[PDB]
Amino acid sequence: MSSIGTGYDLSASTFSPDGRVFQVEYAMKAVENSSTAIGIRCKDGVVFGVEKLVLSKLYEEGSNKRLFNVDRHVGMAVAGLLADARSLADIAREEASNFRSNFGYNIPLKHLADRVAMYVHAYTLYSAVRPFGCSFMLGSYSVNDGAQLYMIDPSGVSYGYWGCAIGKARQAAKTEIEKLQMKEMTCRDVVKEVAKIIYIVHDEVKDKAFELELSWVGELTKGRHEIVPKDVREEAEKYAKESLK
Amino acid sequence: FEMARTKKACLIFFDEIDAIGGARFDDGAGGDNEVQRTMLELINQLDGFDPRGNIKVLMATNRPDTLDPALMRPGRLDRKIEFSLPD
Amino acid sequence: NQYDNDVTVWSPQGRIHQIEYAMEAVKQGSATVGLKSKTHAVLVALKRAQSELAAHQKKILHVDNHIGISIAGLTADARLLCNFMRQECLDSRFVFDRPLPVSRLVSLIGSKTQIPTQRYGRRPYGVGLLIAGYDDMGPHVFQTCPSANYFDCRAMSIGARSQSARTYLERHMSEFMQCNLDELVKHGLRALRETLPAEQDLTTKNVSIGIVGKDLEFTIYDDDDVSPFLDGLEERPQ
Amino acid sequence: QSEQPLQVARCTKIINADSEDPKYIINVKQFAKFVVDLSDQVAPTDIEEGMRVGVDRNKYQIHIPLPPKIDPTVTMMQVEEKPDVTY
Amino acid sequence: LRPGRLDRKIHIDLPNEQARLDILKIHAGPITKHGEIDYEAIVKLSDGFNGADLRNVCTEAGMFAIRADHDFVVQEDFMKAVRKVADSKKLESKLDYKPV
Amino acid sequence: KPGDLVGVNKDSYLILETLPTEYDSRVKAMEVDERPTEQYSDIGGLDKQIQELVEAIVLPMNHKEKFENLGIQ
Repeated sequence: MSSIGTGYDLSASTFSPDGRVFQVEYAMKAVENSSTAIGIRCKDGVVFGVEKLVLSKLYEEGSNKRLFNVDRHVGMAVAGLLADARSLADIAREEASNFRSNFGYNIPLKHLADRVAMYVHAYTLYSAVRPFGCSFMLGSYSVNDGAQLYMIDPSGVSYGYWGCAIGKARQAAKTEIEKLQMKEMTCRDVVKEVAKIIYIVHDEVKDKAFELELSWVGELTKGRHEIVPKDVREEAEKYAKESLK
Repeated sequence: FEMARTKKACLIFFDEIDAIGGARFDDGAGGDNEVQRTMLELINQLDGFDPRGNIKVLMATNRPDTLDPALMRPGRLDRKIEFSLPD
Repeated sequence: NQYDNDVTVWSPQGRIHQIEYAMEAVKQGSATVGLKSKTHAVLVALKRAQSELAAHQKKILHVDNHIGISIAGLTADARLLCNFMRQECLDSRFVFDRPLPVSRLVSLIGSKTQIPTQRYGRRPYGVGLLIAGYDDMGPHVFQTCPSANYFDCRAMSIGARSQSARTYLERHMSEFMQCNLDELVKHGLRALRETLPAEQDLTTKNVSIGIVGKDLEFTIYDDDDVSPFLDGLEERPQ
Repeated sequence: QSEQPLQVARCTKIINADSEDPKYIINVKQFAKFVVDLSDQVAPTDIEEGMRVGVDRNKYQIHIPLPPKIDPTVTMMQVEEKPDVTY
Repeated sequence: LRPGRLDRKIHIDLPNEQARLDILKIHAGPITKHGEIDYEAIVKLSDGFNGADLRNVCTEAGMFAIRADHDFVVQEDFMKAVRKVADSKKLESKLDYKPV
Repeated sequence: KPGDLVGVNKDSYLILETLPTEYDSRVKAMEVDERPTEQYSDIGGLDKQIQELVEAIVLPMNHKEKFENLGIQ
């Protein structure tokens, strides 16, 4: 089963009489271990809220960051193992960069998501390599394709979501989204909401301690994936803290 | 294990478990069932709702590759020492 | 166990034990401390050798005219990775001709290290690297794991019994930021000595320093100017 | 009195039903249960629920319990007790 | 296995969207709550649910009320419950495959 | 009533009294008379896990009347 020397977790070419693939499933349990990364689609952009894990006492900003820029206007928030996430960042950024060069217009998220998923999926099929141990979101704003949110898991699926969570708290965190009307809503108000969801979900045993990182890609940034200002972070932090009490 | 605890000072030297100690699985012909049975019994009284009594334990394995994750963690395996080929 | 037969072997928790077990190899390596100010990046390292009747071969390696590394772990593997980095740094100097970014270089190591850990029938590399580099955005001192994740620290210690040294790093964490070159090196020595027992206090012979910064390029002091930093002795601060 | 012939049995449960306040249900190793008494006629010394106890075939009452956890006789015989091996 | 002792092979199979809707109302019936219309949310979210899972979400939701400090079940607590049990069951190991 | 245990004398046969239930020895030996508590403190950390465990087992046993009011099983 999990303790074995042939097939099961060694392979992923294996099937059980149920049909399952255990290795691809073990990769899914790996994304679960670290804290939540949420990314919410607005009709005007994407706002992310990520727990940025504080693994030491001698931190500087951007240390073990999970916010990546795939393209100029795509942000990528990862959850689960960061080792696998760095290799995934290089592959996604590379597919986007060449796209911009050739097509000369802003990469459609629907296209980018299909290509990275195929890559994850090529590894899950194979028993020759293991598959990535993280799950990620790509989120973007353009006026050539609209605001899009996509999610790619360790299996190799790409489907669009209008508000998603990956990481430990995601079953709880997702529920809070159904409460919110977020499909139509400014990116300014949604930052306040991603921050308050994270503060309440966190507990001292999903991970020791975190640093709040929120990111913009919307009408406010003018279609640029950038990190939120010091001002923005703090008011959204404040509202999270006041709601927490 | 019970007999060991009651007497005054016991050392149970579990001798040479290579495949007589192996990790839990089932083949549907007999399985690892009989092997794991001894293994599991030793786990239930040791940790239990009663702890290990007056029982010291020494393990001899040539294969830690075989063993169950339960045995390998401390509370019956406090210190690992390799007595292997010498210098 | 059989969560670590190959580096594709998952545990039910969802962790590869071989990559973790590769970190235990870094602990066998020699103690190295990485510190930064606002103008210098300083690497303080422990050199060991089999002949102490002979000069000890450096544990500080050349990567760029402003990048130097200190290795903790596997010696062959650290040198092996070093060559990929060296090729890229020197190439970056030809093409881009900036003083290359520590954050940029470090991610490329993350793609290569991932290859064997992803691949069956192979071993991870069990070496932890502390890189000092100075670009035009100031110093950065980065830690790269046996995995592929990086930390941008102000101070880090990976190596043998690195906890003892961190107790010092935690205590003067504020101080590092303000320093000049001299001050960075004395703190790293006071940290470095702690890893080792109470009754062992370093010599210049087994200390190599790689100094990087704004006022300087790349200079390695093996005993050259090591003696003044060592002075002002402090012996194993608890 | 009533020890020998002492048939090996074991205490299945402690009841207080039928006859005296101390009453026990022992099941003999022929697989029939018996409701037995308890003797002070000679001192019971090793009694515990589920442990082997001894009852008589003439009048079934516990004269003396069998020693602690001798349920396997098989394990106990083979064991050496601390021999001297020279260095 | 061959008929003449098992001529009728009736399989009590996994209850539908429509089936879950009526059964949840009955389940809803001893539950002290603010209100529940959430049946529709619960069915859409439910994947591979059998009768045991259905009774479970109702218990799991009531448990969250105790943390809240209310003997009245929130609408938020039913929604939280379906997703959670759904996630745990699939991830760990999926149901047994056998003739339907 | 059939299935209940009753005594009979093996030498000459009368039902002395009726005997109450009987639980075999093999299960009896395994049992415990309850051993000292380590509590939540000795198992330091593991906070989220403790919160789930306490909610499921401990609060329904003690405050079982409230749990009937919630309606839950």
